[PDB]
Amino acid sequence: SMKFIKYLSTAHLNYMNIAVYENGSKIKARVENVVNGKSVGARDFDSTEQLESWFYGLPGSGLGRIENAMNEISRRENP
Amino acid sequence: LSTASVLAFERKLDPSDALMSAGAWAQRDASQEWPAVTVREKSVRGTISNRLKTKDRDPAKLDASIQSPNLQTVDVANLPSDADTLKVRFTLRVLGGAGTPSACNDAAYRDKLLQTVATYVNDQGFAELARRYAHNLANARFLWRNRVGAEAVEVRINHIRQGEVARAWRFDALAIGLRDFKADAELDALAELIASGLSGSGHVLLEVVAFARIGDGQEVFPSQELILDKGDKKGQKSKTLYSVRDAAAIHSQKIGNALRTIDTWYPDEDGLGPIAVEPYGSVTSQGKAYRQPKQKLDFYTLLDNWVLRDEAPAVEQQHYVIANLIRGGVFGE
Amino acid sequence: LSTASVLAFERKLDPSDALMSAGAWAQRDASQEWPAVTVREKSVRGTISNRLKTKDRDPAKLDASIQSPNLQTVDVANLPSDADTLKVRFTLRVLGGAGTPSACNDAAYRDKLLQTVATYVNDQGFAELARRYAHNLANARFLWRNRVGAEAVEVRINHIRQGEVARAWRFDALAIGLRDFKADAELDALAELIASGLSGSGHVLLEVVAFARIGDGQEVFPSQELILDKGDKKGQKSKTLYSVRDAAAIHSQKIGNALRTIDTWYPDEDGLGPIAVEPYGSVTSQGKAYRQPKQKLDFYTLLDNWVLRDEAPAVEQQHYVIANLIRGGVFGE
Repeated sequence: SMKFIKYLSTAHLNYMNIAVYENGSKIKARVENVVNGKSVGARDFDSTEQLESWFYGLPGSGLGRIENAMNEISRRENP
Repeated sequence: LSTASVLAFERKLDPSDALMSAGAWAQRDASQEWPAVTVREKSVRGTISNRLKTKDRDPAKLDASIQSPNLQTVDVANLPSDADTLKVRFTLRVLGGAGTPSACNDAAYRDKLLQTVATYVNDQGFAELARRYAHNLANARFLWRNRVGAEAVEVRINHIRQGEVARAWRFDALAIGLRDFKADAELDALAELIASGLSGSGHVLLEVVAFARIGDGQEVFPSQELILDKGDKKGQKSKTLYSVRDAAAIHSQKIGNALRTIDTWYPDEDGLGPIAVEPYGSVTSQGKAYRQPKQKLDFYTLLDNWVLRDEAPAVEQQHYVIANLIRGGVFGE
Repeated sequence: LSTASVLAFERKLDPSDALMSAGAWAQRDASQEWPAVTVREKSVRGTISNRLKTKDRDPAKLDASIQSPNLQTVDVANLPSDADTLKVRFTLRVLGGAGTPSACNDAAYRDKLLQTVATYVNDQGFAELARRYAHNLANARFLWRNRVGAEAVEVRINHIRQGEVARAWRFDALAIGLRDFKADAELDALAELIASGLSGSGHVLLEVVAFARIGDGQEVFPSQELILDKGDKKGQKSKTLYSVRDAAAIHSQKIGNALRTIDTWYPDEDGLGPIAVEPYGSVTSQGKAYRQPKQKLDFYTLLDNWVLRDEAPAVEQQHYVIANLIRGGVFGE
């Protein structure tokens, strides 16, 4: 049960974007290929306010900022 | 007596990386100096027009996916806006004696293959295979997508002995057809020259110059550099073209594959045109498994039948086998 | 019969990149020498204009934002201060053979698609589609924002048979409408030239030149490039315009999009007008995808009905499917 909310950008980059799912009281951000749904990395979040404070805290402006977001999520999170 | 298991037939009729330049038609005669076509850069904003599911996908998700653009970045290459002719120049070593390999276990199989290749050199030197290679040189098979849409394609083929010329042919690739193979006196002469050049009679080195009116500013098609992209490292970039030192080039593999379209007797069809000559012979783009191994018409099982059981099908299948050994490759697993 | 897992179509009506240059009206007859419009660079200090979140609607936060710098650097392209018109030229190849895919797996789906496009062509030619493409050449759709607010626009189209021009046309892009499709003698002659080109019965090479009398020093609009404003040193220029050597250019795909703005039977309305031909036909610049696959007008739906099940749609949707095949694309799963 992961209800879709919105894509994180206005434009897709290379058929790649960040989808936003509501996973219970948490909230999900998956790096997905838009034509077939293959995820290449996700990260857990809880509130949309802190998610936007994290996203707008990234360096960049627009598609460069979501490039930074997909490079951040698309690496393996360290133990 | 069994046959050798580790075998390596080697490359023969090796072409060079074809370099592309650009100039004007009818001034192509005194042209050795044309500036190289180079790979430029541009950006693309497109929609999403690929097929989309109706199962396990939300309606809001596909509404948000179609209505949002795709901003990728691609490479292109064009002619200049005052130059309407794509010149393609490459060289072609013709070595000689593609029968024996240089990787053999069994000495009895190796000189047995020497016996049968000396038999084929004895009864008739390379004639119809040389016809088909000279005719693929005659039209513009090495111009892959550069061919279609052009109004005038010329092929000029010179031969090398020293710092001088030996023969200067001139082939009209529009007048010379694409599908039905014929023979003409210049084509007889070129097929005879490389017929000597195939049976180990010496050294033959050619260089081929092509020209094609397309129109000023139009798209040329150099080959595409590959990348894996399996999962991670998705990328902002797509369509990486192939280059050399500051020029747009075509791979040696694909111009050689353009030279190696010979087989008109593959068992699936015989009127659709020839296919590529290889063991388990089937073109990559179609994906249909032509030349199924469960018949006797491979290179694998047919060579195993032809070198042990000492029988033979009709002569065209032997032309296919001799084209397999001129091609090269691996025999056995 | 099942459709193939790999389909592909090369594009017809492929243009080149436009080349912009400026000069004077009533001198456009001798215009082979006009200097090209260059992309210069200026500095911009912005302002606070976007919608506030209403949690930041304080006095002190707005005053700090107004005291904050918003300095940027952008590209602009203007005419020279004595030039009042814009010359735009490009060439256009018309290939023909617009039913044959360039890649397919199923040999039965291939032949069924061939006789389906063949019985379309036998039922009616390319005359309506070429009429609409001759309209989008006649008016100045490829002048996207350059047309908007122009004194007078004029389009010259030549047919290039050899090194010498064979057939000429002279149009008026403002009197010829942007909203409907009409008939005229020179329009029907150009439409028959395009229709002969699309049916493989000739080689058509068209160069198109457009003149737009705007004003002295006004801002022309070359196509804009994709740049990723990431965290490099101090921020770079935030607006890159596409160019070539010493010339501001429009992309080829922007002109190709402006040629295929044909579709008037998306099921929403006739109040808007013609949109671009597209699978899941989507005007992304207004965020709405017309011709949704939830109705029965999607291109993949019409293809899978009219090729597999052999049920024909309305003639207007047949024009839509054949314009999609002329467009090219990556079709199949």
